[PDB]
Amino acid sequence: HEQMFREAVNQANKRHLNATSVTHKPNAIQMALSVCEDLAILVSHPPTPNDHFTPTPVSYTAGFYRIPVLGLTTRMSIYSSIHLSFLRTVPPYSHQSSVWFEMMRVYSWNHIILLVDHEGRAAQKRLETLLEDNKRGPKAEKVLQFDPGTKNVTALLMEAKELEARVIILSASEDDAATVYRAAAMLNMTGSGYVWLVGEREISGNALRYAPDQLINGKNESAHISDAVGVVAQAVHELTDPPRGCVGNTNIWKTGPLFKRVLMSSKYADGVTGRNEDGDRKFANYSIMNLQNRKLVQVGIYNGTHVIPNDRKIIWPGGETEKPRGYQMSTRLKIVTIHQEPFVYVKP
Amino acid sequence: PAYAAEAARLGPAVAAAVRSPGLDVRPVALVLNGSDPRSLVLQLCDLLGLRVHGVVFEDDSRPAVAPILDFLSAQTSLPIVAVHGGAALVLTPFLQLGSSTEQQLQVIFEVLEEYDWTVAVTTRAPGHRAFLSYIEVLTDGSLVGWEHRGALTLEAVLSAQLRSVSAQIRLLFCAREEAEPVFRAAGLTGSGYVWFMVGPQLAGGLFAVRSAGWRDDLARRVAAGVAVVARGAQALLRPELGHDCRTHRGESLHRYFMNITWDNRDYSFNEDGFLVNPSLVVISLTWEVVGWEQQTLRLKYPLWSRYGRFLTQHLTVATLEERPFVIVEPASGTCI
Ligand SMILES: *[C@@H]1O[C@H](CO)[C@@H](O)[C@H](O)[C@H]1NC(C)=O
Repeated sequence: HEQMFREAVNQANKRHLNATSVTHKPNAIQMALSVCEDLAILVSHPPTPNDHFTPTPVSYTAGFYRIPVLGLTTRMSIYSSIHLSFLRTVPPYSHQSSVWFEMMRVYSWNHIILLVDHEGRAAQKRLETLLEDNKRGPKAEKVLQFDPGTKNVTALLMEAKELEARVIILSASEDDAATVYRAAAMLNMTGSGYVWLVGEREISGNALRYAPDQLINGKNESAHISDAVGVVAQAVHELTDPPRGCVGNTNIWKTGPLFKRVLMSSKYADGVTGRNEDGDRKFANYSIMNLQNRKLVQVGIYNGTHVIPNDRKIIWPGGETEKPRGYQMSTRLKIVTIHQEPFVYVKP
Repeated sequence: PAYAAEAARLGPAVAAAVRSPGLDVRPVALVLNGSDPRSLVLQLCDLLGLRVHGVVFEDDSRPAVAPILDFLSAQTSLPIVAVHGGAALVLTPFLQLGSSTEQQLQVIFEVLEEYDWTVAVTTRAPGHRAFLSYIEVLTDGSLVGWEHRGALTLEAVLSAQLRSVSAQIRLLFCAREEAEPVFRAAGLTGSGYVWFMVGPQLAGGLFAVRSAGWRDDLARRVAAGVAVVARGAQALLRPELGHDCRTHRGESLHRYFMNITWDNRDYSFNEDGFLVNPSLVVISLTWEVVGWEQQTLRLKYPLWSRYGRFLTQHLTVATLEERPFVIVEPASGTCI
């Protein structure tokens, strides 16, 4: 995958002392050693990572050279540092679940549990922080913190079912999502009063999750390369230049954070995918789906704070498929007891 | 060091025989730095047959090398360490060096407890979340907590901010480059304020916390490294991914090495590479041994005054145990 990069470098000079290039090495050790001697981070291309953390080492080396490259084939970026304020446009999993509660805050429910590994911890803490009449989901009852890959996790579904409501939320690896979905049929056949919400990839990798209910440029990376490189274009410093010497230069380019700061400050100056904080983008819009039949119709105008549903609004649960009422009350109750003559007389 | 390694080749190697329950081998940890980090890992893996019992060598003045070490370990399942003199915190998917930010925070709060002070500071926020949250959680006590305001880093704005708090004793942590603005700025550097910074670590360049071996030289560092290696080997007795650089991805950490104490020091770490029940001391520069181990209390200079009055509010007050008006009864634990 290099034609896209070649076009990008061709289009690099659109608005206006070289244009960078890279060679996509599958593994990382040779890519790591070639990162600097090959040539802030003009090229930040993860070619096609078939692994998870493989895009990390070259970015770490660039940070060691003070070059906050922008991650492209990244969806769950556990960087928020171990790296050095690496740039990033595509929002991570951090707020990918946040949008839910606001939607849930106005769409259908008030108190729906949510489910979990570090990415899960970050997501849950961000969600509970986002929520600062009142309401609360798992914070009302509980949130799981489990180990990925734990098959036959039945007590989890069992304890989930016995709570007041059936509305649930989760975000985990593909295998974990599949296992929880399969258990859903077990442990009281979760549904007909339950909900689901996960990252678009989780639905995509969800071979067997029917009742469960996405992206802007993920898996395509087509129309956003241009605006990405354009955003770099204005990075040119006005006031040293970005040094290109790897061997014999053990110090650090003091310019690096100096202009990384303004790179962070830089905003707008683009269109489409273009238009924050540290290595992240504060704006994005996403859709949803209901998983009707075997089709995951990615229908939704969630678009952050502004939601515009349509087109068969929803058939949420696999058992009911009708309008989801939401919160469910309880009938059975457990009651305390203390021994005392006024109103507590106990005999064999 | 350079030729010092040759000396370290003999003594520390001999130190292995000090505690060598049938150690297979521990020849040398050759530096061969060549003054370059780019290919340092290259030759590290090149030298990395017959696996390696483990060699540690790393020392760079002023610690952003850990991620490269982590990647090297992953790419070769290497559990070896490199340095002890320089260290820093990192949470990545081996890495074992003396450092504990939370230990520093708890130690300074302990010192405050027995030194009777009320800390509303903030410096440039490099990883501010960790230290700030640690302070906030430790605020949920019963004695301290009056000073909780926060601050921010970058000159006039900084002067106004630092003058908006005062509150006598204050302490903040940040990088040295950002630290200097403290002396640069409202110039309220009154003697009635002692400051402690954990973030920067390193050393002066007052009172602050440092590692037990901070005063000690590289000899104790190599001794600790070889002791850790021996403990790991003993645990293994109950493969570094072939040490190939040219399974799809190894996955393990601290499989055998759990914890041990040597040289009267608990040379142990958590699964998160955290210094478990470590030993650290405190500095005193106009340094001095001011500061702690075994989860216990250590403090010299048992002072009862505070060098205070930097503002005539504490007045010498005394009397006799009359009884009708002066009650003196035994307190362990705390007073009523
Ligand atoms: C970058 O420089 C090299 C040699 O310095 C040159 O061959 C190459 O064409 C330059 N890049 C572009 C896009 O012109």
